[PDB]
Amino acid sequence: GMLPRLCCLEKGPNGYGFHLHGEKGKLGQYIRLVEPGSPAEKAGLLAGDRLVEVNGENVEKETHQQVVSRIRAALNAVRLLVVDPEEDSFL
Ligand SMILES: [Cl-]
Ligand SMILES: [Cl-]
Repeated sequence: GMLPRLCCLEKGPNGYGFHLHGEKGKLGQYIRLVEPGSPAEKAGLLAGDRLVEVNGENVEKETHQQVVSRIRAALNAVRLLVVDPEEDSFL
């Protein structure tokens, strides 16, 4: 609706099933390569999505390493708050 899409994935045997990546100069992390049939795909993630929060914490301006660390440390699940970058901007 109005709220950013919230994607709640349960960690599977083969991880979550998606890549995360930044872009030189333009800080920020983005979903990339979502595997068919994975938690990521089941939870609604889409390559192209920008990652705003991981488990209720703002990671919009955090390094690639910080964000991956956070995602990786959670135990069973991660809630990923994403927006479509063509429709959302931070000010
Ligand atoms: Cl991709
Ligand atoms: Cl959005």
